[PDB]
Amino acid sequence: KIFQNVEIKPFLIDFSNLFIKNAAKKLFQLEEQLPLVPVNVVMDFKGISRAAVHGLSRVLQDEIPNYMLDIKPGGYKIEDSTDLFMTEQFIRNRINFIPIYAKNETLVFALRSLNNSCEVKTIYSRDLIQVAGPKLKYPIFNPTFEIGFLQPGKSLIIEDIYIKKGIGRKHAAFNLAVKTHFSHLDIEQYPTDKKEYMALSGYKQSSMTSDPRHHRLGLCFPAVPLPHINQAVRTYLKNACRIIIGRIQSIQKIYENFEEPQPELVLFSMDEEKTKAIITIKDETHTIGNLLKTYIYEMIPDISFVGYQCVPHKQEMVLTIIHKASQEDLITLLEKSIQNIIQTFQILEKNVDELIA
Amino acid sequence: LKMIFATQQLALNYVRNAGFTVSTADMLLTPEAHQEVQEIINELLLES
Amino acid sequence: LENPKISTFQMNVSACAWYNADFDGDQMNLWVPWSVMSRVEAELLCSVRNWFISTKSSGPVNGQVQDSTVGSFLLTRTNTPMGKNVMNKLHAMGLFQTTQTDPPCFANYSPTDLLDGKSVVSMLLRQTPINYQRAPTWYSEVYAP
Amino acid sequence: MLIPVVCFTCGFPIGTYAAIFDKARTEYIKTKMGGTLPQNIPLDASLQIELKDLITALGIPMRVCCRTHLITTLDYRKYY
Amino acid sequence: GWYCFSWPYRVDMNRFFQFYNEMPLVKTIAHNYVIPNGLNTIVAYMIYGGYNQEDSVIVSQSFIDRGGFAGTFYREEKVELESDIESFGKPDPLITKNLKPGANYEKLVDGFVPVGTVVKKGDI
Amino acid sequence: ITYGPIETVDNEELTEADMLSFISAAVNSTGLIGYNIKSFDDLMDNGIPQIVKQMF
Amino acid sequence: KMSSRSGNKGIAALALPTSDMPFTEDGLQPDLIVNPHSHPSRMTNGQMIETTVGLANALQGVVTDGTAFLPINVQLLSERLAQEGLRFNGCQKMFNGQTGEYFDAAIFIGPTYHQRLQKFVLDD
Ligand SMILES: [Mg+2]
Ligand SMILES: [Zn+2]
Repeated sequence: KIFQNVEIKPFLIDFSNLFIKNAAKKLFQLEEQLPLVPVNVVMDFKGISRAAVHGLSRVLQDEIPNYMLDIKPGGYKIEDSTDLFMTEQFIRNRINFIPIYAKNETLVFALRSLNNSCEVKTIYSRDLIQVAGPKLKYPIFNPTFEIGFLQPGKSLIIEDIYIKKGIGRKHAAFNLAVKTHFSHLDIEQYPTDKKEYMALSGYKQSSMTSDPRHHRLGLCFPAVPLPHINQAVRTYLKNACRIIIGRIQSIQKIYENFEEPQPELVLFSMDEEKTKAIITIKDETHTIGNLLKTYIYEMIPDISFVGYQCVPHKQEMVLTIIHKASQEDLITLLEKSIQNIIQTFQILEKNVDELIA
Repeated sequence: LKMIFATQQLALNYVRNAGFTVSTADMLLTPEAHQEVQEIINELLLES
Repeated sequence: LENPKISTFQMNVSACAWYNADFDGDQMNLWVPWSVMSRVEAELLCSVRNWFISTKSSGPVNGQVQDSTVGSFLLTRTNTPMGKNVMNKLHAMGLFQTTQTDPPCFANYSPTDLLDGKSVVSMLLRQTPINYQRAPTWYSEVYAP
Repeated sequence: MLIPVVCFTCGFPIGTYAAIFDKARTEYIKTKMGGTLPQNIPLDASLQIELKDLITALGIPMRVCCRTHLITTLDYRKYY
Repeated sequence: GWYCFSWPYRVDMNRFFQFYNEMPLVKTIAHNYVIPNGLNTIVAYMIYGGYNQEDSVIVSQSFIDRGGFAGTFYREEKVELESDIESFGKPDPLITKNLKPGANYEKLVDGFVPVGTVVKKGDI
Repeated sequence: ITYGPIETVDNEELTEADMLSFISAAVNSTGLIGYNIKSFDDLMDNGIPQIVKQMF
Repeated sequence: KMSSRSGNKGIAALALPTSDMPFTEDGLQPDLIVNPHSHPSRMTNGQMIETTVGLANALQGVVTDGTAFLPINVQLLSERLAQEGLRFNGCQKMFNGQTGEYFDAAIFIGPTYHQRLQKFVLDD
């Protein structure tokens, strides 16, 4: 059981506060909770490296496929968008960042707003109407967002609001989880309130010598349906594990073809006894590089050199291995390490199934 | 020039594990050490 | 730079001493020789390794500034607030995974072996061995009492 | 021109509570002053009222960034 | 910042309108009389890989994507006519001399490009 | 005018934040741009007619 | 080009993804990372006091006044931080976003008001 003891806690509105209650009631006729809530998830992992836990956290932050609302070109109707302050750039940036929980990309929405009054009118997300796809049984976003405001006599019409897919590493509107906690449970700590220790981190070991294997990770997910918190959280965790397995398998499929010449793998024989391998993967990140280095180092404690590089201006990951074996034996060890990674994350997903009810 | 680059990467990769910051509390005298500065200053204004 | 969102001329911070430049909004010119004759003499005559020693003063121009000055001190410092200034084999190997040189050999080292910062620096200065003996800027008669 | 949809720094959706927060803050500050002319209320005096527990009641966490951006963002509807 | 509150009614040259502005957490008396233009950024004072050396900063890409310090920039034009000599209209290459080489005349309708179309380098 | 004796004024609870109200009063009376419009009003009220009639 | 209100201006040199930025034990991460070597010679000490004061302002929920020549006490302002649950120096435990490893030193991180200067790289 690699990870145990999950704790799930939705962020809820306190209607016992009178001012919040009155504002909610008179603005949205809201007396209950919202359809979608943020959920805080705190997980404890044991017997695992921080390469794996931190790679999981990084993937859940901004390397997992996610969905957002976008506007198709020509959907912003310039003809009947009489309002001059609500420009397309502003409204599009507002709409891209509404958190949604959507289960198909066939849905399409529209915004058709008129200000037939003498005051400034505020547009809310409840004013988006679904114009395509199957009818929603449950909402996919909250109705309380402010999208814009119209001067008297003005209008805003936007058609063709669809659901787009991506990862938060490319555009941050596809980010998923926000960090709320991270710590190691097998390193002791100082009391850092004392002015003797307040310049130090607090841990009693240096990070240049410590090797923790017991962690606590906390992440918050921004918009989850109220009656399906456990299901949504479970699905997110499983997808993170699967993403990591897929990328590791992409590297595995390169390793096995070390006989055929490949632009992604280079093998040298530096001496009569030492072999050097260089793996260059385009558009890979610190997640896979760190995982590969850690597991190669665990498999070969007596290696000459292992290291990786992700230079920001190169958009690639380069892994270098130098070992005192022949090419075939080195490839055997590398495949063993990659299998260890895959096995660890499969165990993680099975544990997710067992823990979250 | 190749050595300046190499020793610069060693130094930078060390600090990405060690940290280096500066705070407002780094420039703050202790309450008793503040009174010692005032005594030194009064001696100057006494000799002046 | 193949990222299409970048419009700047980028350089190493230790090259700014040649041009007396910094990064608060300075602009520099750049032209690429296209002729064979102008390309030969750019590489053999006008490379920046020819201006490492000053013509004006006859001393060196380049070196560390600001992060490698204080990061070289922290690396070769004997004691840290945590005890001795040591790292394990994984972190000693990690200091070299960016230097763009040939990596050293750590095969006579176990995962729990500890390496001092002066040990790691020597793995780099062995390629170009020199002799040096002075006192650092750190030791000052002003601070000694 | 409005309170952002998400926190600029972390991405927490502070904008789902922005309207409630703005109205509730108006009511709370009026309660703390006790019925005074909007111009006779100094700008400085109303900004010294603590909104810690109001934001806590909205369900927004104790993050520095989220409360900063929820509290300090200027509203274009109040300047034009 | 909000350089003027009547920007959509103006045709200015090299003016920038920034969408989001904040009151400083530590304000001064000058903010009783002018509109603040800026943001309350979270700043870490540290060394991170050597990319902020000598008056440089490292920015969060997410902060940029979310509209931190984002806005719209404007450029104007003013082309005049001569009495009965010149006129506005889509040129005809056969009866007009000295058409600018490589210039895209297909964007023009009724002499001007319509509102809402992206113009490129080389377009008329 | 006779002013009351200076030995009976209560200012011991005047703080340096109380003194910023004097600056507030000064700016409110003056306006940030005060002279530029007063000068033009005088030019349109007393300067142009006198300079046209009694100078040429 | 950005700048703070103490005249400390700099160029954006690198932009990092969310998973690549440093974060504290509670998940706070910066928008900007400025070099500490920009401080000691310029002596822009009011920018560091603003980070100290505004850090407690954000948790309190208030906006305060920091006008020049008002009485200040950096000792008493640093004790306000401790009363709010923070450290005396306003420094926290931080982790490297790329490796997940913690620094052996608390990092000074907090809110500082910044401005975008109208000097655009696309124009020059
Ligand atoms: Mg300069
Ligand atoms: Zn936030």
